[PDB]
Amino acid sequence: LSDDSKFGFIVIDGSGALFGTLQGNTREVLHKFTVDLPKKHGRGGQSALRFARLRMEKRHNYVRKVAETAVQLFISGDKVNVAGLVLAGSADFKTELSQSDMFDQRLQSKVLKLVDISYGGENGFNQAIELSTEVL
Repeated sequence: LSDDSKFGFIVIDGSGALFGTLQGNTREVLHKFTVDLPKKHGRGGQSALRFARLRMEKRHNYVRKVAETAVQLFISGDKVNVAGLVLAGSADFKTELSQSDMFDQRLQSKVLKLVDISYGGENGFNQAIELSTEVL
């Protein structure tokens, strides 16, 4: 509406993640990515198809890394780039993303909303904002 301030939006997925933002009734993109999970890529004792399934323990390191990415994305020097935070992910990941031990101490204090995504990033990402455009 008026006097709007920027709010983060976090789309988190295991084999790639999109980090967006919500400002007023408009939407912005900060970064988009694809990240390669475990070391073996079908060249080893571990089966290639099964390898990605095997990782899920590794998802946690990946999530922290994603969380580590959010701080650089949402914090600078001593700056904060968000007026508040919105978390979005599959299988209720965001809900899981809170968890202060992995997530940042600083973001956790910016915890505003958690929503699912229709799918991955962009389209889910656009929908979540429309659905939560007026609460921000």
